[PDB]
Amino acid sequence: YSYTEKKRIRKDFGKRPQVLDVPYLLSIQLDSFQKFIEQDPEGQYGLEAAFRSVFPIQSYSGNSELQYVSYRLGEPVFDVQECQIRGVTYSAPLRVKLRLVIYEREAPEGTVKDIKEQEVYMGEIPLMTDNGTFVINGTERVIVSQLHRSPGVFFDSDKGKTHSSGKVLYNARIIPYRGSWLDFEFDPKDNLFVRIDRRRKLPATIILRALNYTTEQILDLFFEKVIFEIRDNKLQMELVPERLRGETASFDIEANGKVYVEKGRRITARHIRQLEKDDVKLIEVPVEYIAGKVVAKDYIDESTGELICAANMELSLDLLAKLSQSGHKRIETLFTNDLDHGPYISETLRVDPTNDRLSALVEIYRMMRPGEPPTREAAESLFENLFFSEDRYDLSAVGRMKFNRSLLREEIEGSGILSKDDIIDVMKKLIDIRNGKGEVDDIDHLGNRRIRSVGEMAENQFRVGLVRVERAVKERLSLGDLDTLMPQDMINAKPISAAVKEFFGSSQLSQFMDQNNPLSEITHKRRISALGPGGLTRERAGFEVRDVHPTHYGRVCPIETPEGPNIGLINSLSVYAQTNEYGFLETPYRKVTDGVVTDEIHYLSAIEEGNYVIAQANSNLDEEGHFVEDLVTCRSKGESSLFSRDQVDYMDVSTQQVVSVGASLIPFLEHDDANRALMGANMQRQAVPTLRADKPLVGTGMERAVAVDSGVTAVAKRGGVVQYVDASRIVIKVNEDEMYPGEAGIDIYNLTKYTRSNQNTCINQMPCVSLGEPVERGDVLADGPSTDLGELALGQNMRVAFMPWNGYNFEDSILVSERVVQEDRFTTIHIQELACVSRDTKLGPEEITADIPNVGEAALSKLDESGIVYIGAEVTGGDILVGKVTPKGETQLTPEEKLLRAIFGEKASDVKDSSLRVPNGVSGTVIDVQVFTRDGVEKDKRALEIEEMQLKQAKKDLSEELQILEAGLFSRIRAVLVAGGVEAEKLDKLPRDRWLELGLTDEEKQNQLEQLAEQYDELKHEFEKKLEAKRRKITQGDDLAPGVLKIVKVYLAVKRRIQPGDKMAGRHGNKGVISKINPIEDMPYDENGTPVDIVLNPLGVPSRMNIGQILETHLGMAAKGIGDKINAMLKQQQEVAKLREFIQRAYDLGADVRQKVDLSTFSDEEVMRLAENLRKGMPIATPVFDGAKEAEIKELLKLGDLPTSGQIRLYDGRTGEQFERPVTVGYMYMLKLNHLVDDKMHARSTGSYSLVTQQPLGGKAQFGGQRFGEMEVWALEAYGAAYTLQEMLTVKSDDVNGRTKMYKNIVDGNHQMEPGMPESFNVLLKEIRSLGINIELED
Amino acid sequence: VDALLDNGRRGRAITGSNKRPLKSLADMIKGKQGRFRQNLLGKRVDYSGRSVITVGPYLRLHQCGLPKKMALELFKPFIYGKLELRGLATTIKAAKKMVEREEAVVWDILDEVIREHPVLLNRAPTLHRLGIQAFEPVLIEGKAIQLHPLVCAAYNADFDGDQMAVHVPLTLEAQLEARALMMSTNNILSPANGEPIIVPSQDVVLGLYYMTRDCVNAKGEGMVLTGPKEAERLYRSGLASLHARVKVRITEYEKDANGELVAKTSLKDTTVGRAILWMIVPKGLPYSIVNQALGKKAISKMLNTCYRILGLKPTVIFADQIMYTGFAYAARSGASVGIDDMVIPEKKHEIISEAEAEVAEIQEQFQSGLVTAGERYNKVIDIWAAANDRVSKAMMDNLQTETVINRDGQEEKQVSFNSIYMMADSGARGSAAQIRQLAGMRGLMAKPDGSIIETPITANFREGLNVLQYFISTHGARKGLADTALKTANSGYLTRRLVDVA
Amino acid sequence: GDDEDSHLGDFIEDTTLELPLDSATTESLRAATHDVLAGLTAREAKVLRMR
Amino acid sequence: GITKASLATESFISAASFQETTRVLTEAAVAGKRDELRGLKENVIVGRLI
RNA sequence: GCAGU
Ligand SMILES: [Mg+2]
Repeated sequence: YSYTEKKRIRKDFGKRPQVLDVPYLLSIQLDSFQKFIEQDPEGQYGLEAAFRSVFPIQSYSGNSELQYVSYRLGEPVFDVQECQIRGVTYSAPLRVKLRLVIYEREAPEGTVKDIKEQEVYMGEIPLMTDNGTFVINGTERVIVSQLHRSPGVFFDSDKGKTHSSGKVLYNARIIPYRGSWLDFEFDPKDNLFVRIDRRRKLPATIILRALNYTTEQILDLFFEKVIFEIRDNKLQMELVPERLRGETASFDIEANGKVYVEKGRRITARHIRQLEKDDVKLIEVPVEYIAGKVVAKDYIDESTGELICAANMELSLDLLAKLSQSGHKRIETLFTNDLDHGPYISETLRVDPTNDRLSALVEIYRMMRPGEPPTREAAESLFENLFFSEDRYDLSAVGRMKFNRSLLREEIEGSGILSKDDIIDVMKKLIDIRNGKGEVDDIDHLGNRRIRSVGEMAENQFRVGLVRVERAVKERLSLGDLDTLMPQDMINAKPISAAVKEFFGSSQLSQFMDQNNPLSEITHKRRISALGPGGLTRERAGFEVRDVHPTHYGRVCPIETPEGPNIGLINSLSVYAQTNEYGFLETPYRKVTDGVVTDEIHYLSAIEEGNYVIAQANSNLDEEGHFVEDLVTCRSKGESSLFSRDQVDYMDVSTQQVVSVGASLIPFLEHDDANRALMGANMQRQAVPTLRADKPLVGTGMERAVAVDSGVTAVAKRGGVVQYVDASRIVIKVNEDEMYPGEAGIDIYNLTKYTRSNQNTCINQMPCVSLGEPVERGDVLADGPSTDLGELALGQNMRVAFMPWNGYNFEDSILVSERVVQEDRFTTIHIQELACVSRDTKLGPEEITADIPNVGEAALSKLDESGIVYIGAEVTGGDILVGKVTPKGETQLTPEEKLLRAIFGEKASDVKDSSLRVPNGVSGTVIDVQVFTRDGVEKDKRALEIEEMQLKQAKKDLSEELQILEAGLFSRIRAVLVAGGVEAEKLDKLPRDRWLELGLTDEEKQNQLEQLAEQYDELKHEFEKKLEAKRRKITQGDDLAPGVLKIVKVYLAVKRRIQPGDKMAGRHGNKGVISKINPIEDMPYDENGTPVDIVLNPLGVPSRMNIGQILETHLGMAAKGIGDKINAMLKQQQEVAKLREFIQRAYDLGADVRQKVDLSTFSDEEVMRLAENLRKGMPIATPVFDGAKEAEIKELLKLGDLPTSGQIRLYDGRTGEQFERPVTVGYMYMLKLNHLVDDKMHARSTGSYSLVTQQPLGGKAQFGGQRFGEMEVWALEAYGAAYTLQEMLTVKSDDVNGRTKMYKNIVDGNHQMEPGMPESFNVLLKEIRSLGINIELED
Repeated sequence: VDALLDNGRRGRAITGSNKRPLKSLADMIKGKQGRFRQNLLGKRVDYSGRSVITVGPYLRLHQCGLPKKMALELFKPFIYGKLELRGLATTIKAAKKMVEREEAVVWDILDEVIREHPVLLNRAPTLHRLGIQAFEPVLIEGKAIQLHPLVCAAYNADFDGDQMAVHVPLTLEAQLEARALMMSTNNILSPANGEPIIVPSQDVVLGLYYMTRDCVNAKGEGMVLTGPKEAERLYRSGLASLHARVKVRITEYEKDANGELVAKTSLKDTTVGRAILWMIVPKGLPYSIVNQALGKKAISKMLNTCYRILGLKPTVIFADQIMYTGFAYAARSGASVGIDDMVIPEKKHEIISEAEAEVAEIQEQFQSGLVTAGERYNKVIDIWAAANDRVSKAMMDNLQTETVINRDGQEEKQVSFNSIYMMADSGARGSAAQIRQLAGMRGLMAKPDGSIIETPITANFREGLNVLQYFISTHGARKGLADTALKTANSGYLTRRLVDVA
Repeated sequence: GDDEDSHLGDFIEDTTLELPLDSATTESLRAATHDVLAGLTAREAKVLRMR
Repeated sequence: GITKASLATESFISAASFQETTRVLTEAAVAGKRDELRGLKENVIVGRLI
């Protein structure tokens, strides 16, 4: 079966056999950054592509060149953990091998004079840890992926949003990856207009004249010509028949045969069929047929050299009789059939003022740089650098692909710059769409919208840095010292490092990691964000980008999204969702070849998802594969309908394909409303890890995937046997099958003990395996925070009853019994670092000392002689943690305290107490103290003590891992030596250091002895190489901020118990604040006396229709009911046959469930270990949308001898009398969310005030003051509370002379105010007067 | 100079050293972050705290629960002055140290200084003037405020994480306005419409509805009682159920034309629970005010009648007593939502099969060209909405009267005691629009643009919604959520414009 | 932290101000000194008020 | 409208406080206006009894 | 920026 998952097997109620296992959930981040940093030979991705994009850098003249050979990534100076402790970025140095090639002065082809190649250093790039996070200035950050608009061309419209006339106005838009936007559009009178960078619009033919097209070439491109070969007969007209489609023929058509349609009729396609079947191509038209027709060619008089008719000029009868004198047989004319063809280009050329290339370039220049006089070689360089220069415009590979795919070209690859035919084809497709021959694009289709991830954004910022360097190198190669300099005298690392640094630290998408539980991390890494640089802004994003498109099915979760202002802008990647090679989300589907649903899987993106018919995952099918129903529900084009079995092309790969990893953990998701499911998926990510992790009795089976794919747990890399288990480490003796030759064969796993998360929780790894037991590859070795035997345990299985209890659960409140506080269920450890920074003031240095002025001697009891607290010291609020004093001067005390000094003689001290104290309300244990001392500052006794502790710990850990590895190497040597020439009773006496030089006869295994001895010697060498480095990193100085002398960081560990106010929740959106902690004897209780742990409200179920929280309860009653039977069989010490029988009955139960747990193969010891793990309730798995039916829940309730209705009779704890109706009692999985009332409660009487305005400061960190804002002032104005309002304005915020008087009056027993003018009004009168305006106060 | 006065008014804004535009003099005084709106019309305020709210159903209408550790900071100068005055501290420095150490005497002082001292409780957004109400604090030991249940509807406050700010009125005028103008006992009518806003709600309404209903063959039916006290005796002794139809001697007073209360004693055909509830009804009200199953509107009408007839001082007592007795008899009810409470009508599958057959015949009428896709779409929509209304009517007809029970052997139907129906019919929580999605079908859903999809969700939440039905429902769920999140910034702006005009 | 409604300017307190507890301490010390110098001979009490 | 009537009050403190501070303040300056603190906002701005 | 109401 397994070994870690037959300790305790979760009974699966899933019924559809899974075809694709859930992928590695963090492969988005890791695959993206791997594509960024790794070496690319062909130069397509990451750093190699960014170097080849810029290099070789040629000089302005061409005498020297700077080319790029290769790059390398250095070794990071500090480990991940050393970067988290020293508060520095975990990065790697970028060592680029450059080459300066210099020629002679006059060379034939650029023949070289010298080549100077060397390894320049340009910046450090932050490395990504093996869990997808970045350690940047010590904090772990996640660069959230971005859903942005794919580069390409997009045709769209406004649906009569303009001119109030119902005329849809179309617009094409070329969006490059990097470059300038290019818009074409139709105005309400069908004139094509162009815009660049969304500035004011030109006529669209101005850009056609910027290209070298003349007017007749423009009309040749955008039209087809009708030709009048004016024969003897009046205007003998050449004709193709289909031009006659759908118009009111007021002229008759006669050509050697019938008069086809009489004058004054509209003609139909059968008339065109008639004209093409009798084969007439040359007809006779009336004379006025040219009146209105627009000429196509520039008709000139060869007699006089004068153009008698310009192109795009409306031919008339007088002008026709004019040019007919010149002897012109053929008259070309633009064929404009209304409602099939447009005058748009001709009526556009009638508007623009330009008639040649230079005038159009000048008009584009006046559009672009207005008020600057345009010259020829300035305008004709501006236009050529807008769209057609490969360094100022990039329609990238995905942009070129989408561009060619829109215009229906055959190639997917091309150039990154625009061309003549690209712009012509965009205008042509826009005109086609205007003529009804196409349809506008959907801008929020997930095939018009793509994923830009950490490894692409980082490459973009690195390329920005490289071009900031390229400009400087071009400014440097234009000098005359080119014969003495090396390429590292030209490269400033600060541009590159500053670009990469600001992206990784201070971007909108590089976010402080949400580290509450494993789920918070694993769903912050799978985050998609429409916001960010190059995306939307949450204030200007409409209702339509925030919607659930039909193309999010399988690519983006519909449920998991925020609830505030950015909803639908922050999305969560669904479970099986993947990215294309271009960044388009694709999702897997099983091919259905002939009705047999093949287990072959194909990842379809959103554009190719609509060509097919795709069956549901809920579609029934036999073992053969055919759909047993005959009308399968499928998705054809974005709409859903029933199809025959033969039409179906693909099928969903799973039922949790559509929901994210956060919403796939909600059991019975199919019974909750989508609002409540959204709230539950958002509130699971806020649960804090409790002391002892408790698995869900009702889960969905995704617990193990979420707990393993997040790096919170310790997973065995190679299988083996646990050689040594300990709360701080696990030592695994690897199996002989899995160890390489020349290797100790021992894996050591050092566990994270009691460290601070980003959200001040405790992350702490507990060993799961026992000593000597066998482990496999992939088995969870040590739990993490919120992890129970490798499953994801975000909360505790509290026994709930749904009944109203005396109003204490009114309006979503939670009644909690005292046995939840007794049993320490939702007690959570929280770790806070507090920093005491001894700085260098200008009056002198602040010192960390224990002789603090005017403080008690009992307050300094917990400080050591160096002024710092002891480790293990139980501190409460106000206690001094780090004793510090700042030197002060210029006292200038008032005469009364001067006399007070004269009488008693206590002379004031020159120093001020600035020590670090525990914040009020916080009470915990000091668990760590770090002292960072600036180099040159002498270390106090505590810093030297901490350093000797660190050196002893480093030396002891390195020596212990060397002892472990060398013991494994010697065990392997002993195993090899007894494989042939066995000295097993001679080798036990020979000491271990003598076994290397023991020559064995060399059949083959002497090569093994060579490699093991070499491994041992290099292990001994590496131990010293690591120990000296650890010693020099410990005893070295710290690179602190300038001005600070030392920093003492005290790590408090608080234990927050549950209390009224703490927000608790379930997985189904049923949040609630604890309103009372009720005694055990006050709770309702069943006929056996078991009281109820938590009493929830029935009224919170039916209106917000989260029925899942009922079924989870009814099934959690069933699960625990199984456990309460196994526990009973474990108390009577029943034989293992009866336990095996009952556990097999509990695992066999269900209607054609997909799992088979056969306990016939379990040994009796494995059955007993399983039954001991199941005595607290059998964990049940209800997968999302194929989970447990209500009939199966009732069958499980019958198995555990429970009432199948899920409802028992309770009795009141206080009065002992039975509640009149049966109450729903069961086991709901409750979560303690991170909104704790300890961190919410805050109050001030007075305190620090603001600087410019004298109002109180902001928040509970700055001691607060509540904003009595504008709506509350209207509330006090709606009552007649004029004095309450006045004292809220004057003597509580701003009346500086008035609030001190108010305090002294409240103290002297006189509740009276003397309000003056608020200081903000004086600030306002002084700020209006600093404008040229005289505002006054009259009297 | 023009960038100093108004940056960005003429052309390009000057940006310095962060590539962010410099804040000019005109930007200091204008906008949502200018002096006028951010520092002069509303401002941060001393003597103000904030915490999470919890129920505290034991309170009277004028009381809040204030944490001792919040009230010790909000009232610090009051405690300093009372320590100086009572001789317990020789100085204000000594009193400060005593409050800092939290001696046992500063808690007695703190009980003294808050005695008749109101505090204002405020839940932002303060949409109307009942979003700030005064309360007398009762010192509790928690860290969360205990907000009386009856005022929650005024604040729009549920206890799912809401926080509220507490402000201390310092002066005698401020205390007397908190007591006379803003106290929650003065605020029992709404200023928008004259209707009660201190009004019972989900648990209270459900308790009073369960108590005031009648059952057909209930325990203790038919006896004759000497009054409400004997009815309470029988119920507490377990000699009669709260719904037993019974005959109670009721004395009721009516305000005569002169203005005093004249009595009348009559045997009323009642139930035991209405007799019990009569004990809390003040005197000038008639017996017809409780002799009915009391839903939310009947209770609101009870309170409005008491306010018009008797006045404010009897009405606050009646409101607190109504809350206590509703909570009590909802606790005794054991009213619980199970999964069998959502009874699906057994006609749902055949109604849905009939509608599927009908849309198949309209589909073959479309395949045979008799109807265009527009009228086909409309007819399929109407014969799905007819099926939805049929399923809802069959569900509610099954759900409202499933209680058939025996009176002297003869079966007899009565109103259902189903918990889902008892909550909906009370008006406690929910309407038939949600019961229809629990036990009926949840019908036609719309696309993101508003065009309703031609095939409905033929499932409910008691059964499952499959992957496609659930995705189709998320279409409209997120639209509702985005409109909720984006129309508060429009209604607040309308309210602001109206306030500044009027 | 890219939070527009907040700025660096409204976390900076005015340190030059005097705490109203210290204002009350100063006025109480004035009162106490005035009484305990009223408990003396006017000559020497004025010598102390004058010195 | 409620905006065009809020901005057209005879009290420039209320109108400048409402919105379009710049237009209101320039109109009030070149008009040499006077505001007698008669409504509620002008007495909340200056810290008086309403 | 990210959450809570
Ligand atoms: Mg709330």
